[PDB]
Amino acid sequence: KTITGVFNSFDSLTWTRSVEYVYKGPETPTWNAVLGWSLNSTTADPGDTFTLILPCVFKFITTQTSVDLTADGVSYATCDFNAGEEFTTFSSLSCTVNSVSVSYARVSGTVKLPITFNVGGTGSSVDLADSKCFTAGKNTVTFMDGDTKISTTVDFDASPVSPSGYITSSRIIPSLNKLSSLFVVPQCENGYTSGIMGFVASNGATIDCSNVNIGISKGLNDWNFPVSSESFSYTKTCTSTSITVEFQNVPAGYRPFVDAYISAENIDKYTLTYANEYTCENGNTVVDPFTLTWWGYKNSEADSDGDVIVV
Repeated sequence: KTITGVFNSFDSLTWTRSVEYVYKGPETPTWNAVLGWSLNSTTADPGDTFTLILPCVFKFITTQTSVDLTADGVSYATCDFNAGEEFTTFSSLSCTVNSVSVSYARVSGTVKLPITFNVGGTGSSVDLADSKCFTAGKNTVTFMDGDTKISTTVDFDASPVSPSGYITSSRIIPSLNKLSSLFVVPQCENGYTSGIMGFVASNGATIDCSNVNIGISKGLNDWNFPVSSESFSYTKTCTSTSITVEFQNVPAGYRPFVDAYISAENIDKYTLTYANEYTCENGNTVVDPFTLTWWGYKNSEADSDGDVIVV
């Protein structure tokens, strides 16, 4: 049977500052959620299942496929990771109660979950919906186990990047071994007469034209991500090495953007060249191309006990 209410508290949510990562953004690795759980052997049997819901969580930052609910060296349950990614706005754990060698009436413990939150990234239905998940500063993060809501407070820093200029972002989608990559045109106060937005991939990256989004968004969220996407006047061309969108007559209040999936020979190293041309309405054409090299810190099934890599 499926049981609910196993997870019963949200104990802490804290961000781990590393060398690669600078500020406590919601999408920045790594957030650690400590959750409380309790099992009662009169209402839970070995093989029964239960799930934890993580609204607004893109993925788990781990090489493991599962995490156990353990206390004092005993594994009471095994919980498989199911990242939301671009498929659902939430991630989850699907858990199974384990048989144990002790007999308990009631047992309780905690589990630590390494996560990043989803506050936008692409024009997909998933990312647009999660773009409204949080605002800058203090938030309440709520997870659910059936009808049980468990929550805690956290403080999320806004992006340090100004929203006025061009915006770029890329994010690994672990289950696909792809990245999404986003470009938002610099802001024009009075709409745009015209523009060319997009990027050309090199250094072993190619563009996946079957997963692109082109839209105008009514402004950007606290992390510079599209919050809406409407159609508008543009033509596009997508090839294995470039996506190029030429647009016309976009109204004031809106930001054109373009995003695509990227297949990289090395998911941790690739280079994009961005065309970045735009002519604000009443104004003259700006041509400001630039190049970025994107660096990643994803690990291949590391883990962590008995698997090691030959040189």
